[PDB]
Amino acid sequence: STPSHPRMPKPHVFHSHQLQPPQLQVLYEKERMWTAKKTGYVPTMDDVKAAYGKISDQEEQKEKLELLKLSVNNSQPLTEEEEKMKADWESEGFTNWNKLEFRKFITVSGKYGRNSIQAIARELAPGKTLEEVRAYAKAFWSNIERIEDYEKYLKIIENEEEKIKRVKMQQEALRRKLSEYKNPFFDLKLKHPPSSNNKRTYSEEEDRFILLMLFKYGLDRDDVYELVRDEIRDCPLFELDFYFRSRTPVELARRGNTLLQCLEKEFNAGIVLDDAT
Amino acid sequence: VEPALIPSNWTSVIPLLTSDFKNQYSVISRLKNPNMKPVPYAGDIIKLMAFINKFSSFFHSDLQNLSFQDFEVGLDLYPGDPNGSAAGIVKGPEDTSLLLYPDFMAIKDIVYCQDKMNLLFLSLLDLTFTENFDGKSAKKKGPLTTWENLKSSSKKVFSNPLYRLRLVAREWGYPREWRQQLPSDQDISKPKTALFEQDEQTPVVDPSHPEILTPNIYTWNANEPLPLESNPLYNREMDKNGILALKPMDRVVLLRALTDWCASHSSAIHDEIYKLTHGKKDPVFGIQTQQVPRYTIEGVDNTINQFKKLCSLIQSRYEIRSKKKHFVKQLKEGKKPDLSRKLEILKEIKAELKNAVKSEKDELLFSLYDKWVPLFEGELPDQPLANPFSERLYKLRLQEFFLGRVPHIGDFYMPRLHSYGDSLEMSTFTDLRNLQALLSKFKNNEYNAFTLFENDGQSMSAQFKLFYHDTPSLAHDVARGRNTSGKVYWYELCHDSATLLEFLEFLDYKIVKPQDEKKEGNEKTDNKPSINTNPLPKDAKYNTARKKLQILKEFLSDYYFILRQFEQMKVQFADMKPGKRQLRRIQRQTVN
Repeated sequence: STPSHPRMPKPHVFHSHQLQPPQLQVLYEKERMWTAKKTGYVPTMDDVKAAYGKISDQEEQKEKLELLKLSVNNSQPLTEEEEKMKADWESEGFTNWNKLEFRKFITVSGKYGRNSIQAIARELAPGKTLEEVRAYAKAFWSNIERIEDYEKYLKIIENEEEKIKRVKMQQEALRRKLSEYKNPFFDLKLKHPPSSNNKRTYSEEEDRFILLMLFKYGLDRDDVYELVRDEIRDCPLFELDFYFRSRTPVELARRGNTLLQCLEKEFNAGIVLDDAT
Repeated sequence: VEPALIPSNWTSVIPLLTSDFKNQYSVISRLKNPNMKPVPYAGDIIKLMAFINKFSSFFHSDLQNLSFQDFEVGLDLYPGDPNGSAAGIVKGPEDTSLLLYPDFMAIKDIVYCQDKMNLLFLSLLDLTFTENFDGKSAKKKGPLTTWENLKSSSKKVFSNPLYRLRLVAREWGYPREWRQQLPSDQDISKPKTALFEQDEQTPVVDPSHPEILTPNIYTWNANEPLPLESNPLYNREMDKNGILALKPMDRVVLLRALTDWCASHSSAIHDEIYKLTHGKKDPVFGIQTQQVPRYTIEGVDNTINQFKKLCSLIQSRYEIRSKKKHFVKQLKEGKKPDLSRKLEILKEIKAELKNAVKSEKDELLFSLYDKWVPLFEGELPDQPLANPFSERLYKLRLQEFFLGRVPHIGDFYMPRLHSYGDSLEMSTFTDLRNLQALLSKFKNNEYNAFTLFENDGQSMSAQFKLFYHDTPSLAHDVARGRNTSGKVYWYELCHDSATLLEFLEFLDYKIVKPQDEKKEGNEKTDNKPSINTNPLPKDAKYNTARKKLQILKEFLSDYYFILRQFEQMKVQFADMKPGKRQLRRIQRQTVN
């Protein structure tokens, strides 16, 4: 009826490193060559050039004379004792993760940190339940060394952790600084923070106020300064402090980070949390 | 031979109005007189006027002459009630009967005050919204808010602007007044109130780096708007109608909410505050939160001395020439302009000290201020005799209306429109010199209310109010917890010149130095008829207060005449266009 030469050349089944038996490739290149023999396939250039990828000359025909013979004397598919290996090997592999899904895991771990399983296992629910996001998580680090790309991976994950730890540091650093004053709204004076290379548009009293409010609502992941903006307006004290009143959550958060950073440059001598449990 | 200079000691009539002054819990109310009445909305109304003033360049003319009362009459407000606005007005010092404005005055006179407010309401809107696509190239002064827009034969008058606001209203943050509170009691805005996982973390997923940055997600409940069921901002009546649609008290809320939103979104004024908060020169006394003129705390008699001292110090500033042989002999253009005057200024003080014979210390000042100025140019760029209300450096955080603060009592204010701008011929907002001189002309009857109508006197706030701020209370209340929602810190002391005198007579009972420590000897759960509080300076602690009280009795005694004329001015000439031809006949009319 119609030839169409039905014969699978030498297809592969190994994408990027999704954590799976690195020796399976060999086990596959046995039945992958058998699926060509049983259907009668002729080894050409499309195979050899895609099996070594080199523009050779006199020693190029050897490969074509090799891949051909390997398929000719390719014994029956993996022995019955070797077949029981298939399942076992690939059962260990988490190749059941879409590249798109995987690339999200190595991202959510950023703004959520290393071991925040729940925090990340919730912002997706792709393949299956949390157990999946935990199993692959443990498997990830425990056997990460087998990386295909860690340059812009293990760094974009770690780097975000630094920022998180810095914010959580500024938070805790603020806490102790307030516990250092009976009435903070007056006696609070920064040791190192006092700047000069820039115009102090904000009142010294104001800076003190916006800090008392940062302590009031902490420094959560998202919305924070929009509350300070409200708190400022709510207070009848700055009822005529037009500049203060006119500070938008954005152009106000600016001063906030500036103060936190400057506060950081003060209480950075007691940021060594004793880890001797 | 050693000069000396201290800039902070001789500020340009701008001492730092710090908040630490009353850092001690000291709040009293032994001032309960028939004239003193609580005014909850006073604060917002003040801010509303202060905003107009500081940006009078952006607003209409008819908006920058509003009397505090014009707001009351306009929004149907009434002093007294600690809650919102009183039921009415207390007719006379003795009647105990209340009545509303439509009874007090005339209707056309009321619709007038109402129109003003709507203009103010529309002007604010356009100022933040319809005026955001600006493309200046030098200076803008054309596109404003015409008095015609308000009186337009259309419906989209307020309909359009409000439509925009209703969209941004959410993010821009609603005022406490209208915010949907959470009576739930189970949740509080400050702390968190919603866990995501009933269990956090325990079995580490990467033992190599045991950290766990995010134990579990919390969700917060921030300031949310009132339901459409009762949200004033979505009052359908307001569209076709005006601002009067909302409740009298609400009206104030909105106008305040705007005066803030505008300050944070009006591409025009927000870029303006920047131009005022980014001066290439910083105030010698640093950048404090609040600023007031020198005399408003030092006092007239104390500020004149500060200038005498200043002159005595700037005299030594030149008589310390260690090597004047370099300046005197060698004649170079650039350093000689100063040297030349260094001889005249000296041969002038000698042309007074030796040419007066203890005549009067008046000529030892009134005829020196003009020639001293060129001297200050260099050493102290600022002195306690320059017009505070005429320096872009202090303008913003500066606080007009401020009359002074008395220890263990609080601050005192007085709403008076149009501080800086044009035709400030009559405005009380000037240097201590011209000011004390201007008031002195009304005290001696040299200047009649007529002269006001002649010198754009109607461009000013005709009617007036004298308020008192309980700063001490507020200061502390805010120092602890922000449970200010519902408290009162503003108090009216008088509404007209008449009652102003009653307050000055009442002010005597406090300025008095307690000497009566004996018995009267006159022989033949809390109830107070009106007022019987006189003792104030019990201990020697309140001694500092007795003075700051008296100095206030001074300003108010001199401010009396000029204010009585402003009143009479509106009574006679009701915002009447002077003209040209008619402007003369009124002068030779001789109205007796």
